[PDB]
Amino acid sequence: NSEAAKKALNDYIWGLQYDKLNILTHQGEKLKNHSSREAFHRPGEYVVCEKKKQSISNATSKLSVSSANDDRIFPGALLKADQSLLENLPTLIPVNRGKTTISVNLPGLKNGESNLTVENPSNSTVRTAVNNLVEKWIQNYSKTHAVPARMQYESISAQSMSQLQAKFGADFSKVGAPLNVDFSSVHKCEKQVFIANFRQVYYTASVDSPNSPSALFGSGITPTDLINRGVNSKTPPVYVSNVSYGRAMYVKFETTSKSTKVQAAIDAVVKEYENILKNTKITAVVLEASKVITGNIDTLKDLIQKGSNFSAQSPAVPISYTTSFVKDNSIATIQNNTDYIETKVTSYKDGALTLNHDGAFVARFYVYWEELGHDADGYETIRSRSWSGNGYNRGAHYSTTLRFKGNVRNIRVKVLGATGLAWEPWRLIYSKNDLPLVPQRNISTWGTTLHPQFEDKVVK
Amino acid sequence: NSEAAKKALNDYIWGLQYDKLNILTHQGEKLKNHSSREAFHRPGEYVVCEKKKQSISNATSKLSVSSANDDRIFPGALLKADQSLLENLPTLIPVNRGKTTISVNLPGLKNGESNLTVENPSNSTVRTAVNNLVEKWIQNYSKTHAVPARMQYESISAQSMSQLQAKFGADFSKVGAPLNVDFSSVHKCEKQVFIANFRQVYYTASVDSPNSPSALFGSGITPTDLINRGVNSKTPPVYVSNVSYGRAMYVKFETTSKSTKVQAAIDAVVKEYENILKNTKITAVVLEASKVITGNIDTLKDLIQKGSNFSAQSPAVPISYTTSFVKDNSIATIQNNTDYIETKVTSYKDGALTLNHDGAFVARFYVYWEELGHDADGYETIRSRSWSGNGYNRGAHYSTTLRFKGNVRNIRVKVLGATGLAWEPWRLIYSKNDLPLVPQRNISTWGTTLHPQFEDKVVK
Amino acid sequence: NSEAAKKALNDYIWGLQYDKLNILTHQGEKLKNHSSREAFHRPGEYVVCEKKKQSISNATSKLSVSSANDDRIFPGALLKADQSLLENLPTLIPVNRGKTTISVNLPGLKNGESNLTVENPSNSTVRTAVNNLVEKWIQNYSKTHAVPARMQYESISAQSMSQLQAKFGADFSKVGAPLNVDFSSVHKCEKQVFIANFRQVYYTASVDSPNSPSALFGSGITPTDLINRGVNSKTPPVYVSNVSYGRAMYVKFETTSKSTKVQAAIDAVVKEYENILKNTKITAVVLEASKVITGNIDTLKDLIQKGSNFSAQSPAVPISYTTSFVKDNSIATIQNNTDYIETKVTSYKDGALTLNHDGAFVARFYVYWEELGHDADGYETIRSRSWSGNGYNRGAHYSTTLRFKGNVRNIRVKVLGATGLAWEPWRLIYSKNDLPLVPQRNISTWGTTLHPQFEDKVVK
Amino acid sequence: LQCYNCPNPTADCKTAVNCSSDFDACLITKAGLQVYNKCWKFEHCNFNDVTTRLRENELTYYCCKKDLCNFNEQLEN
Amino acid sequence: LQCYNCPNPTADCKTAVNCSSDFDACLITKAGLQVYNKCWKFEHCNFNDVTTRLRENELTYYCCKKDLCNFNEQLEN
Amino acid sequence: LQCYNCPNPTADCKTAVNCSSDFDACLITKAGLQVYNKCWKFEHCNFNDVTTRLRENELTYYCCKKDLCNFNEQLEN
Repeated sequence: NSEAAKKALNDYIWGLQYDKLNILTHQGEKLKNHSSREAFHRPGEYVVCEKKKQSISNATSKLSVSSANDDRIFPGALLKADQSLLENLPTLIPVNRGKTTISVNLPGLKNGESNLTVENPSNSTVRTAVNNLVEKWIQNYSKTHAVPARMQYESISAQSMSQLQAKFGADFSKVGAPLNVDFSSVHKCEKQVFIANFRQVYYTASVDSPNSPSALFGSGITPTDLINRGVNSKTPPVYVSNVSYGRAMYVKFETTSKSTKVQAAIDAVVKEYENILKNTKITAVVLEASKVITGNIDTLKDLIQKGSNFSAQSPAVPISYTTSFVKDNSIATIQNNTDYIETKVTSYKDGALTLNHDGAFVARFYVYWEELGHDADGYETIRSRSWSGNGYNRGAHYSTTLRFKGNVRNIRVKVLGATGLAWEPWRLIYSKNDLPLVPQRNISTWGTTLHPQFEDKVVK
Repeated sequence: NSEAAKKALNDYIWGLQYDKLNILTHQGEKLKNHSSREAFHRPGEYVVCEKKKQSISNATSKLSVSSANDDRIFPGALLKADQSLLENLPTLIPVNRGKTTISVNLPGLKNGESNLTVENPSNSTVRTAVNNLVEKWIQNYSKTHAVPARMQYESISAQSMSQLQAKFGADFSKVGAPLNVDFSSVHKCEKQVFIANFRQVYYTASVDSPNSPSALFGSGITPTDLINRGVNSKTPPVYVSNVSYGRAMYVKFETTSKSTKVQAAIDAVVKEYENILKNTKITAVVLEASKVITGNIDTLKDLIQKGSNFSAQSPAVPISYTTSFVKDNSIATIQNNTDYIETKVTSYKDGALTLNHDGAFVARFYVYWEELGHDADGYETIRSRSWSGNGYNRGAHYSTTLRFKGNVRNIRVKVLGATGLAWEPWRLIYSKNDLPLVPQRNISTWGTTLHPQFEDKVVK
Repeated sequence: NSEAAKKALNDYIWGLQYDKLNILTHQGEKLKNHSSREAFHRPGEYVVCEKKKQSISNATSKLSVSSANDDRIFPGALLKADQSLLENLPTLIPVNRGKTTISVNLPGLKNGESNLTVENPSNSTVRTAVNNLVEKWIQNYSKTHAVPARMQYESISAQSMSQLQAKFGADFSKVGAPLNVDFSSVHKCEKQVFIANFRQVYYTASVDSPNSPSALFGSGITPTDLINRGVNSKTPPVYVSNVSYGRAMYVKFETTSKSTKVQAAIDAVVKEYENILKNTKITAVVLEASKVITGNIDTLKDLIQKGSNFSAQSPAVPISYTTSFVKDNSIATIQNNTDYIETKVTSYKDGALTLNHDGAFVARFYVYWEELGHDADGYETIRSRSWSGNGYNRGAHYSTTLRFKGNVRNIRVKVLGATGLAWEPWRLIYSKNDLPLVPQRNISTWGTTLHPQFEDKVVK
Repeated sequence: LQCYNCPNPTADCKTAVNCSSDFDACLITKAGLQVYNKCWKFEHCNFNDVTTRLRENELTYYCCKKDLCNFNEQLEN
Repeated sequence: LQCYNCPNPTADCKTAVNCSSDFDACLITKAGLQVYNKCWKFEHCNFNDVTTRLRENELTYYCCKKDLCNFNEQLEN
Repeated sequence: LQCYNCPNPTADCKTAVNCSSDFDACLITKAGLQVYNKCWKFEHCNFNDVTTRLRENELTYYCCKKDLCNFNEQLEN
C-alpha cells in the first residue's frame, strides 16, 4: 500500500515545481527615495530630521511561532505552501499521516533517549512523546547541566513597523502589536522607540526526510486523497522540518530623545542619562516569575542572567519552525522586505556661553559662528555670523552671558591680550577654530599682558 | 455508514465554498472626512484639542470567552459561520458527535497525561474528561507549579468604543458595558479613558485534525441533515480548534486630565501619576472578582502572586477561543474595522508670574510673547505681543505679579544692562528667547554690574 | 544487491564529476580599482580617508555552522552540490544510507578504538550513537586529563558584509544580523567596526570516506531513484566528512573614534584607553553563556581560562562542518572571493605648541611648516608655511602657544640665541627637522648667551 | 482663500491673491522701518523662523488664516 | 541649477552659469574688500573649507543653495 | 599633463613642456632671489626633498597637483 502510495505521491509531487522565494516572499512596504532634510527649533533646542529612503529586504528560513500559533505547529505535519505560511497563517490537512521516526536535540541524553517513532503522527501523540523526552532530563541531570546555547541579544530601532516585519518576520505584526510601538511617530518624527529581542533556544525537534512520500501518509495516500485534502500546485505540499523552543522576550524602550543613546539606556539597563532613564515609558510583552511581572533594571538583568538557563520549572513555548517542498525535499525560506524613508533624527542642544575676562590686560574678542538655515523657499543655506561686539574692550574682571544657541555651529574664537608695547601691541593669546557645542561654556581669560593665560571651563 | 457520512460531508463541504474572510469581515463606526484643532479657555484653564480621524482595521484568530459565548468552551464545538459568530454568538446543534482525540497542554505534565479521547463530544462529556485530567495534574504537581510568565500586558487609549470593537473584538461591546469605557465623552473632548488588559495563559486545549467533517459527527450523518441541523452553505461549518484558559484583569482608568501621562499613570502604580489618580475613582472588571472591583495597589502583581498557583479558592476563567474552516481545514479569522475621531488633547497654565527686579543695577526689561488665537471668524492666528514697560526702566525694587495666562506661547526675555557708552550701549545680562511656560514664576535678575546674573526661579 | 548497487553508483558518481572548487566558488563584489583620497574636518580633528579597492579573495573548507542549521549538522549525510550547499542552507534528500562507520576524537585513547558504525544511518540513529560516545567519554576520564589550551582569536575590520563574506564565510550574512556591525558607517567614514571572532573547539567528529558507493545507501540503490531524487550531474551527491564542536564569541567593537587603535583597545581588554573603550558599542553573539552575560574586565580572560578549558559542567554545541564530493571523496572547498572598498581609516588632530622662552639672552624663533591644502577644485597640494613670529623680536621671556594643528605637517624649528659679538651676532641653541606633532609642546630655552640650553617638555 | 499673496517689503499691500500652497495663513512683519506681508504656512509661523528669515533681532508679526485679514493695519503701529 | 561662478575674487558679479554638483552650493565671500561668487560644494561649505580654498584666515561669507540667490548685497558690511 | 620644467632656476618661469610620470605636480620654490619651478614628484615633494635635490638649505616652496598652476607670486610677497 504505502509503496504504491509512495510512488503515486512521488509521481505527483516530483512534477510539481515552483520557487519558494517567489511564493514565500513578503515585500511589504515600498517607498520612493524622498530626500527631505528639515529642521525645527524648540525651547532651547535645535532639531534636524533626515527623511531618507531605506529599503530593508530580508530573507530567512526560521519561521517564527508565538502564543496564538502554538497549538498548530509541530514537526512532520504537512502544510500547503501559501501566504498561509507567510504571515504565519498555518493551514493543516486532513491527510492521515504515516510511520515516522521523530528526533530531538537534547543535551546530555544517553544513547536511547533522543529518538522516538510514531505510526500515526498526532499532535497529542508526538506532543506527549517529546514532553516525555523532556521529563526524562528535567529532573535527572538538571543539577549540573548549563546549556550555553544562543543568548541572541538583538537590538533595533522600532522604525516603520513594516521594516520591523521585514527585519524580524511577518508574524511579529500580531505579537508585537501590543508592544505599544508607535508607527506614525517614528514614521513622522515624533518620538523614539527601540525594540530589543532577547532569547535562549532550549532545544528543537527534527524529522527524517521521507525516503517514501507515503512514509508521510498513514499507509496508502492517493493523489485524489491529497487533492481532496486541498493540496494543489498553487499551494503545494511541504513538510515541517523543525520546531524550535526556548525562552524569549521582546523588551522595548520608548522615550522622547533621539541620538541612539536610547540604546545606551537599553543596554545599561540590561547591563542627564539618569533622566533619559526617568523617561522610560516601557511597554514589553514577555514569554522570579513576579520580577517578570514588575520590570526594572534588575528584572531583565536577572531573567537573562539567572532565568535564561533552563528554568526551575519549565521552558516557555515553540519559538520557530521550518518546512520543505515534498517534491525535492528542498528547504523553505521567507523573503520579507520593506522600504521606508528612514529618519535618522539628530538634536542639537541650546548652547550657552559666558565670557569672563579676569585677566589684568584688556582683551578683545571676536567670536565667529556658523549658521545652518534655509532661504524662504525650502532651500538650504549655511552662513557666517559675526560677533557684533567685536573690537571692544573688557574690564579687569568681566563676565557676560551669550545664548550660544542650538542654531550655532563650528565656532571659532580669537582672543587678543592688548599689550602696552609698541611692536604690534595686538598680541594674540588664543585663536582656535572648529570647536564642539557646549551647553555652558566659560571662556575665561587670565594672566598678565606679558603672559596672557586662559581657562576654558565648563561650569554646567 | 460513518464512512459514507464522512464521504458525503467531505463531498458537500468541498462543494461548499466561500471567501471565509468575506463572511468574517467586520466594520464598526465610520466617520466622515473631518479633522480639526481647536482651543478653549476657562477660568484659570486653557486647553487645545486635536480631534483627528481614528481608523483601525485590526483582526485575529484569538476569539474571546464571555458569558454569552461561554456555552461552547472545551473546544471542538463545531459552529456554522455567521455574523452571530462574528459578534460572538455560537450555534448549538443536537448532532450525534463522533470520537476524536482531545489534548490539553500543561507545564511539566506527566508522560501520557496530555492525551485524551471522547466518543461523543459534549460539554458534559469533554468537560468531565478535562476536569479529571487537570485534577490529576492539580493533585500531582501543583505544589511546585510555576508559570511560563506569559505576561501579555496591554494598554490602549480607550478614546473610541468601535475602536475597542475592532482591536479587542466585537464581543467586548458587552464585556466593556460594565467596565464603562466612556468613549462618547472622549468624542465630546471632555474626559479621558485608558484601558489596561493584563492577560495570562495557565493552559490551553487542542483537537486532532478532522480528516472528515463527519469525523466529528457520530455516524451516518447525511448532508440534508446538517442542512436541517442549521449548518448550511450560507453559514458554513467552522471547526473549533482551541480554547485558552487562564487569568485576566480588565482595568479602565477613568480620568479627565487630558495629559496623555494618564497612560503612564495607569501603569505607574502598576510599577504626577499620584495626583492625577487621586480623584480618578477607577473602575475595574474581571472576565475573587470583588477583590478587584474595590481596587488597590497590588491587584495585578497579585494576579501572578496568586496567579502563579492554581487552587480551589476563586474562579479563573477560560480566556480565549478560536476556530477553523471545515471545508478545507483552513484557519478562520475575523476582520473588524473601526473609523472614528481621535482627539489628542492638552492643557496650559495660567498663574501668578512675578518679576522681581531687586538687583541694585536698574535693568530694562524687554519681554516678548506669542499669542495663539482667533476672532470673529474662527480662523486661526497667532501674533506678537510685548511687555508693558518693554525695555523700559523699572524701579530699584519692583515685585510685579502677572496673571500669566497659559494661552500665549514662545516667550522671549531680554533683561538689559544699561550702559552709557556709544559702541553697543544696550548691554545684555540675559536675553533668552523661546523659553518655557512657568505657571508661577519668580523671574528675577541679580548680580553686580561687573557680573550680571539671571534667576530662572519658580516661586512655589 | 548492494554490490551491484555499489558498482552502478561508482560509475554514476564518477560521471557526475565537475570542478568542486568552481562549483564551490563564490566570487563576490566586483569593484573597479580606484583610490579616492578625501579629507574631512571634525571639530578639531583632521581625518583623511582614501577609499581604495581591496580584493579579498578567499577559499576554505572550514564551513561554519550556526543555530539556523543545527537541524542538519553531523558527518554522514548525503547532500547535493548546489547554491543551497553554497549558502549553508543544506539540501535534504530521500536517501536511505547504508552501512558506514564513524570516528570520534576522544581525548584519552592510545589507538583507533573509540569508533562506531551504523548499517542504515538516520539522523536519530547516528545522532544518538555520537552523543552516546560523547557522554561516555565525558563521564569517564575528562575529569582527570588535559585539553588543548590555546588561543585562536581572529580579528578583522568589518569593512563589508561582502568583505566579511569572503573572510568568514557566506552564511554569516544571516548570522551577523544581531552583531550590530555598521560596516556602512565604515563605508562613509562615520565609525569603525572590528569583529573579534573567538571560536572554541572542544572536539570534532569524522566519518570514513566512501569506500563503497552503496555503502552510502541502503542495499540496492539505483540511480533511477537518484534522478527521481535529483541526484545527478545537475546536483551531484556530496559527502559530509567532519563536524566541529565547541563554542564561539563574535565581539563587535564599534567606535565613533575612527582609528586603528580599535584593536589595541580590544587588546587592552583581552589581556587613555579608558576613552577608546568608552565608545565600544560591544555587541557579542554566541553561535554557560552566563559567564559572558554578566560582563566584566576579564570575561575573555576566563572565557579562555575556563570556557576554552571546557569541562564537564555542560557539553558544547556543534560549530562547523566540511564535506567532500562523493566521487572525489576529497576535501570540498568553497572559494568565497570579494573585492571591496578600503577606507583609509587614518585620522589626525590639532596639537598645541607652547613657544616658551626663558633664557637670559635675546632669543628669536622661526618655525617652518609643510601645509596640507587644496586648490581650485579641491585638488590636493602641499605648501610652505612661514612663521609670523619670524622677523619678530621677543623679550627675555616669550611663551605663546601656537595652535599647531595636525592639519599642518613636517614641522621644523630654529631658535636663535643672539650674541653680542659683531661677527656672527647669531648663535644656534636648537634647530630640528623630522619632528612630529605634539598635543602640548613646551619648547623652552634657558641659560645665557654663552651657554644656551634647551628643554623639550610634553606636559600633555 | 484670498490672502495677501504678494511679496513686498513695503508699507502697502499690492495685490490680494487667492493662494493655496503657502496660504495656510497670511503673515505680516514689521522690523523697525520695514514691513512685509505675504502668504505663509501657519505651522511655520513662529517668532524664531521669522527672526531667522529676517536676521533682525527686534521685530513684530501677525499671521492669521483668514483671507486678507493679514492686511497691514491688522498689524499695529 | 544655475550658480554664480565668478572666475576670480573681484567686485564683478555678472558670470552666472548652470553648474554641476559643484553647484552643491552658491558661494560668495567678502574678504577685506575682495568678493568671490563661485560654484561650491555645500557639505564642503563651512568657515574652514572656504577659508582654505580661499587661502586666507579672516573672512566674511554666505552660502545659498537655491539658483543664484547667494548674492553680493546678500552680504552686508 | 604638460607641466612646467626649467632645469635652470628662473624667476620668470616660462619653459613648460609635456613630461612623464616621474614628477607628480608643479613645484615652484624661491630662495632669496632665485626661483625654481619644475615638474616634481609629489612624494619627492617635501621640504627636505626639495632642499636635498637643490643642494640648498633655506627656501619657500609650493607644489600643486595640476600642472602649470604653480608660480612664485602665490607665495607671500
